[PDB]
Amino acid sequence: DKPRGFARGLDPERIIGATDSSGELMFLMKWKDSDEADLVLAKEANMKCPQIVIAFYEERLT
Amino acid sequence: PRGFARGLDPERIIGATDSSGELMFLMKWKDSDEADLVLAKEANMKCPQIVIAFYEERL
Repeated sequence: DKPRGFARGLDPERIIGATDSSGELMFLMKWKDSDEADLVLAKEANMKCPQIVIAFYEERLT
Repeated sequence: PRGFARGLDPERIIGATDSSGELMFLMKWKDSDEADLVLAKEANMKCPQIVIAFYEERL
């Protein structure tokens, strides 16, 4: 089932978790108007939806 | 002029605290050795990549 991540063309809604178990930081991105949440590279989310990334960190780290 | 009103580009957030009542960043500007406290809310909007790099370096 393709596409995944930002390729779905959905608006990002909220990051609901983060993992670096692969060696690269990834976020679990919940998509607006969807029940789908996909891992996306943090580098990609940082650039495309920085306020969503910042919101996640404020929730988790503050 | 201190803070963003200095008109200097941010280099990096040195540290963070909420001892003021709100989340604040201690901000290093490029072109200065003098760090300023800025509200996280301001930095989030004016330099989101600098804010993100701080959080990434932490977690």
